[PDB]
Amino acid sequence: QFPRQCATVEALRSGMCCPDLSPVSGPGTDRCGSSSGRGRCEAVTADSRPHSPQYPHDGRDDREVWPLRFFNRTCHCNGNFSGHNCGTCRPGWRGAACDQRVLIVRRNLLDLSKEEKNHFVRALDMAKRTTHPLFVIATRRSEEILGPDGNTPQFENISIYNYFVWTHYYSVKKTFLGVGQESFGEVDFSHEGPAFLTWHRYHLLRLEKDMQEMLQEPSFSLPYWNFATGKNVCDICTDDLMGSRSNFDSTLISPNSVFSQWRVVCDSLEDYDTLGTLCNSTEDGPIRRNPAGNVARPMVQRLPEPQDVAQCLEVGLFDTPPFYSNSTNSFRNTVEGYSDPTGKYDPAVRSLHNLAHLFLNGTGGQTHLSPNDPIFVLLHTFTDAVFDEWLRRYNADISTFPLENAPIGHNRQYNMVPFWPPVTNTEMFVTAPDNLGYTYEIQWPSR
Ligand SMILES: *[C@@H]1O[C@H](CO[C@@H]2O[C@@H](C)[C@@H](O)[C@@H](O)[C@@H]2O)[C@@H](O[C@@H]2O[C@H](CO)[C@@H](O[C@@H]3O[C@H](CO[C@H]4O[C@H](CO)[C@@H](O)[C@H](O)[C@@H]4O)[C@@H](O)[C@H](O[C@H]4O[C@H](CO)[C@@H](O)[C@H](O)[C@@H]4O)[C@@H]3O)[C@H](O)[C@H]2NC(C)=O)[C@H](O)[C@H]1NC(C)=O
Ligand SMILES: *[C@@H]1O[C@H](CO)[C@@H](O[C@@H]2O[C@H](CO)[C@@H](O)[C@H](O)[C@H]2NC(C)=O)[C@H](O)[C@H]1NC(C)=O
Ligand SMILES: *[C@@H]1O[C@H](CO)[C@@H](O[C@@H]2O[C@H](CO)[C@@H](O)[C@H](O)[C@H]2NC(C)=O)[C@H](O)[C@H]1NC(C)=O
Ligand SMILES: *[C@@H]1O[C@H](CO)[C@@H](O)[C@H](O)[C@H]1NC(C)=O
Ligand SMILES: N[C@@H](Cc1ccc(O)cc1O)C(=O)O
Ligand SMILES: [Zn+2]
Ligand SMILES: [Zn+2]
Ligand SMILES: [Zn+2]
Ligand SMILES: [Zn+2]
Repeated sequence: QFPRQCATVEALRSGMCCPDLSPVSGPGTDRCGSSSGRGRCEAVTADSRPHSPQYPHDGRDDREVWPLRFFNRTCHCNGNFSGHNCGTCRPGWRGAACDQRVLIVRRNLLDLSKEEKNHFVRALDMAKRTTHPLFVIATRRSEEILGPDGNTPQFENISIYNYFVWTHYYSVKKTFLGVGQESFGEVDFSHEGPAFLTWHRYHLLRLEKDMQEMLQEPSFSLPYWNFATGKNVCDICTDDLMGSRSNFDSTLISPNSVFSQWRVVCDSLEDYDTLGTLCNSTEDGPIRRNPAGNVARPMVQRLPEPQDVAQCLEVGLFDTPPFYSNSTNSFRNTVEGYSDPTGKYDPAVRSLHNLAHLFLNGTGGQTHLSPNDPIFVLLHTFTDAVFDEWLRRYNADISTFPLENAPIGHNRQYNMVPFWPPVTNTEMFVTAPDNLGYTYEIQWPSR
């Protein structure tokens, strides 16, 4: 989750993650591109405000007041610069001066030409096989991060797409208990609470940027899946897109799709929750997908209706107390899918984003594994298009987004876990076209 440069004994010892940009005069002489004016090494801001109660709750979780368990100094960039060392630009800008506005367009995957479709799944496949040039992922919790001999950082290289999967797993994993310790309350830094929409927003942005980097195609954009069709099939589960059903195993992907070759990460909950370890970069086993195949829950075998999208955009409050999966008249809880499309919570309703996950009846539905099915990307670009439309209709009314007593990870000014450099929910609560340099090509149901 940290730059390779910072995953060292010395940098953890200093508490400082401020890598050089262009260290012409030797190591440490252009931290954060300070010698060119691009940024400065400064103290991290981290939300201190209180969260909703948990019984029991030790507070030993390395995700509290993120990222303070590891670093308390990052790069703060000036102007429209950013990046872990301020070597790149804020979203929406390009150039060595970061002064050319760029605007990329995210579109319906089904609206793409045959050429762009092939470019997408090949780009996706590439990002699955290519080492992240920048981030490395911890395989051990903080108290063991430096190894048995105390001089060996427990960090692994990981692929671009697997990093996208890893960050999501880390945000939802259970707090370790240990030996003799009671069952700690279950927590979720990226779902069941207001930060769900902004966490996943940044999640996508980080993948888009990493893939534009990988391809050296600055305008590359992630497309989206309109799952609000009422359909009983998955209309992008074809061999020229996300993969059709295997004729040999009806829960596998057709061997004629590259995605049948993908192998998953983070599928060892039993190992982690007992050995005390974290998901690592070693893959094991294929994607399972079985659209409309959940015969035990008939509600989970059709997709959301088109009016479900239009109706949830009528919920005027962004979120409501207790800012959880049981909130009512909360647009966040509606689009996430624990309340019905009108606003009304019911513990039996599964709608919209949650409905779309369960529909797949496979790897795409398990909360710790779901990004391993690449349909995740396009399910979430769609979800984010709904978020972006809400932000527009209601001028980004951030007021009902709680500053405190939200579930842990979800306070308005929390640094979304485990993204780097630190980045608060507030920074994602903006219309995308003007403030984040992307927009959606989408028409909304007009009822
Ligand atoms: C920002 O981070 C700085 C770096 O700290 C690391 O990174 C952060 C993010 C965390 O991961 C942190 O745990 C990492 O260590 C941080 O500076 C560091 O602050 C710590 C905590 O105070 C310092 O450790 C303490 O040092 C004192 C005094 O130094 C003694 O040096 C020798 C060595 O033994 C002694 O013989 C002398 O008596 C010196 O006086 C120790 O008294 C103290 O030990 C006691 O406390 C610890 C827990 O803190 C217990 O385990 C012990 O048993 C003792 O009860 C600490 O070890 C550390 O030196 C310091 N490092 C540097 C490089 O400055 C900084 O404070 C953070 N800034 C902010 C604003 O929060
Ligand atoms: C996919 O759906 C199937 C069938 O709808 C699920 O397996 C059933 O789960 C129920 C409830 O837990 C069990 O009592 C049944 O024994 C299971 N049926 C069969 C035929 O095995 C399955 O868990 C779903 N998988 C995912 C990943 O969503
Ligand atoms: C939503 O779920 C929360 C969290 O479980 C519920 O809060 C509980 O409330 C009861 C009585 O009000 C307390 O005894 C529990 O200790 C609470 N749990 C926690 C974790 O704090 C709440 O009841 C639900 N809210 C609604 C509106 O139904
Ligand atoms: C990680 O990758 C970089 C380049 O991508 C390489 O220089 C380095 O040796 C790799 N690190 C490890 C720990 O294998
Ligand atoms: N766990 C949610 C749905 C869900 C949400 C997020 C996810 O990654 C996977 C999921 O399956 C439910 O059953 O209502
Ligand atoms: Zn706490
Ligand atoms: Zn600054
Ligand atoms: Zn998620
Ligand atoms: Zn999701």
